[PDB]
Amino acid sequence: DRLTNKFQLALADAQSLALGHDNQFIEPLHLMSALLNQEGGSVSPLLTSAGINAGQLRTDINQALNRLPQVQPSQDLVRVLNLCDNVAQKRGDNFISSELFVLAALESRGTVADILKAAGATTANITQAIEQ
Repeated sequence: DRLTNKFQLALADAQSLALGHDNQFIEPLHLMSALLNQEGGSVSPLLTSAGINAGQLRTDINQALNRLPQVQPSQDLVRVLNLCDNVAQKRGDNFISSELFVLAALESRGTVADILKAAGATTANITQAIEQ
């Protein structure tokens, strides 16, 4: 799609994570976990730059993943990805990058947004990190 190759690869990993954890749906949480674990990925350094502890974030995200029902993208994920698209359009980006997911997730309510807020993420410090 309009997604960067790195973002597409993280999505594939998110699917593997959902499968490996016996979850029926790939949730924004799965995508986030994948992005946090992506060597050379943009998400971890973006968070560190925004003043958010990426290490503790993956722990809280893993805790949330551990709470999901066990038994394929969820509508939650489709929704957040749609906002990523809109955000890329508003910022004038040619493609949808991983950093936008952090911003879109923060503005999409639900568990991931709650975790990000508690971790110190705000539309302001994430947007600043993105522009930087």
